[PDB]
Amino acid sequence: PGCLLYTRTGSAPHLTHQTLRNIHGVPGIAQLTLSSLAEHHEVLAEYKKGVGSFIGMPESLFYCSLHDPVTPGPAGYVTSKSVSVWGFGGRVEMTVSKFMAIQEALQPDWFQCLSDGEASCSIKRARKSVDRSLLFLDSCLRLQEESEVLQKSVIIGVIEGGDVMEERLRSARETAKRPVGGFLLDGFQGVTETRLHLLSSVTAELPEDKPRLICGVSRPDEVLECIERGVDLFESFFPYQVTERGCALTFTFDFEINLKEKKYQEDFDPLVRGCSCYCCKNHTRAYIHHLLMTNELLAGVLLMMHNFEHYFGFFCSIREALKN
Amino acid sequence: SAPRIMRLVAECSRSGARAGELRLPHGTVATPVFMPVGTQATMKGITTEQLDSLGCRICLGNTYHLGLRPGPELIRKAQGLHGFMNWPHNLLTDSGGFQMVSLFSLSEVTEEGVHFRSPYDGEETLLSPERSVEIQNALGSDIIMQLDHVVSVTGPLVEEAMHRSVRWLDRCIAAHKHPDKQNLFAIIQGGLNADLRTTCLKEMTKRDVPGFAIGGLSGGESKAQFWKMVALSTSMLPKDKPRYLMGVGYATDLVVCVALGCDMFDRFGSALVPTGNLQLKKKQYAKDFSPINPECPCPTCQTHSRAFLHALLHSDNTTALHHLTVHNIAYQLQLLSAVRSSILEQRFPDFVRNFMRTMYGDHSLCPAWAVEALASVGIML
RNA sequence: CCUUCGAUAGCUCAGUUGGUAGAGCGGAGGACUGUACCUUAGGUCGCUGGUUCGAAUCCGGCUCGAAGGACCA
Ligand SMILES: Nc1nc2cc[nH]c2c(=O)[nH]1
Repeated sequence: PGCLLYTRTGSAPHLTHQTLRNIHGVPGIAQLTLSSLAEHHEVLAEYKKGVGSFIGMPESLFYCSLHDPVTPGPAGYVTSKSVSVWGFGGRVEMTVSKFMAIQEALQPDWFQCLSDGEASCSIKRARKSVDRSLLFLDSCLRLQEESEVLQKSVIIGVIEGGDVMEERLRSARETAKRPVGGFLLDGFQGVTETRLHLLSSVTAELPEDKPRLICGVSRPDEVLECIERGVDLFESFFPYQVTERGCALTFTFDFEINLKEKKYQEDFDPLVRGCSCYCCKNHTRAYIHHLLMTNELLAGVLLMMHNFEHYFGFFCSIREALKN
Repeated sequence: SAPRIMRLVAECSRSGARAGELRLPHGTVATPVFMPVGTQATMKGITTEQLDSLGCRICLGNTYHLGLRPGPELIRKAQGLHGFMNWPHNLLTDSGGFQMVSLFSLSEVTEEGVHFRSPYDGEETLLSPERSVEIQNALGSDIIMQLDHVVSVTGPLVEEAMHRSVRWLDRCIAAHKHPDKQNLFAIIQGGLNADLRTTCLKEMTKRDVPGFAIGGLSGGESKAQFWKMVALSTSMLPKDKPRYLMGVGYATDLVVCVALGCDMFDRFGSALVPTGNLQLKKKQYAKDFSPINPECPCPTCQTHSRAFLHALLHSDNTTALHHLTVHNIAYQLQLLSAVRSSILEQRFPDFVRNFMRTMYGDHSLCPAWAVEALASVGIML
């Protein structure tokens, strides 16, 4: 399997470059929400030497995804020649060629193609949706074969269809035949058993030479169910939600606690015993409780370090679990 | 005759600027030195390793701020402030008083102490000098401060404040039995006038407290009368005792106060450059790919640029706020190192001319107070 | 080919009982001189045409759509 380092506008949330160097287990590929990279495309259009040197992380590979999974979107707002991106920029009329200019400026290693048909959030309308989602991939493959560094960049395909069985089946079948690097599963936001066996059939319909991705699914038990149903890569927007509400994850990978209860203000133990993050290494849980009481900006950083360390350690554990 | 905590091997010729070493129970601090406030450092999210990486040696604390929460008894149980915010070096605790929190949030002042309150309505207490020194014994710091009567403010109220500070220093000395584990400083009051201030200086030079501190100045301070008070105070005191100063953070204020003999000085999003303050919210150099200062050894310049933090400043706000604030503290530390290194090279008139012309363009554009004080101490620009 | 609905700050939307515009997420200016943030700009409300003193609000049509039967599978 695998995970993507969830970055909001270049760097990790509440983490600087030195503090990212403090985190253990950061992947070599970093997710970039394309919505936060609207004006960044202009800056990189007249920066002209890549985004890795721009943000200060050129040694890592990059991935661009259109949807920030913290703000995924409604039951349907996407169009079938454009994808609106939830975040800070890219609503009206984002063409495939606009995406071509964006990926030329960013120069990502991988990039997610566009999509339509969010109704899973009947037959013939899903046929139209799937045909348009193939029109996107055809346009991307036509406009990708031109430039050499863009020829070094890799298309990732999108599977659509909705809750319908046969239409998403034929979406997988007729989207597989294109010469594409990888695949995405879309419209699977929470979870029901209907989408579960739809996933089970559709990932069985796709060839086994390509990676599978998904959006809007990061809670660990749905991660385990999608791993056993056929998804390779996941986003990491769940520990951001854990830290945003002021909680800290506690489940042993190898659930969570709200520190605003008064019972932990005497303990000298860290949040997780034996945790190798910075917060558990030096600080105590009483101080985290204390600074959450006064609502300052430091416990967000310490907790955010702890949640990333725990959550990427969970991904390390599930990579090693299927390895054995 | 207490042993002196300060030693000096540095004497400028054209000026009276000084540079020396202070021994404290967690290390040695080079005078002059700047001190980031611990409340705003904890508020702006710089961790322990990021603040220690710049080379800082003194941080700051308050009696009130830990007394309200998490409680003096919990802090005393854990030997709090050095194992709590995890500051491995020495720290100076401000005793507090009539700060920006005042009678809109304070309470009645009686002889025994000053009553402190909280948004917690049941948390109202009476901060007595014995109470304050008990709390500051519970904090376990390295330089404790006697309880102050801060004024901005002129009149007989300042005379009452300085007399009451003399009496409260007597109460503080007679209260605690730690003259050797921790060092107690004495706040010299006097407001904006020099006669009651002068007899106050005489009064606690009769007292044998190891440290002296000028207080009650910043907030409504005019810089000419400021440097005049600093000069007369530093002339009055013996040269083997340190002179803490309050509320000095700007660069020219700091360096000219070093020229007069000081040794201590002490919302994010604005960087500090050798040409001054550079607010990084500016869209005027949002396309600049150079570092903030090409000579600054802070990690922000050497790894990042200006365009990247311009993008990051409000999007993921916490990380860019961290970057900006650690750059500011690194700049202040490098400025102190430059001033001390120039003074040890006996180049300080030339150095003050040099950076004066650097961050002011020419001697004609400089403020009158810096030129006036440097000419008075004996340095021409 | 037909039926219903959407297009609003850079982004999500409210506002649709018609009053040209707000909230949040994002930007910009300042203050940070011993700490229980302030101020401010930006959006021809997709296009075309119409009613009306007046549209974002209502609509014929176009583009980009979404749902559904699909002129075609
Ligand atoms: N120690 C100390 N701090 C402050 C902060 C404002 N005024 C003062 C003062 O006079 N003394």
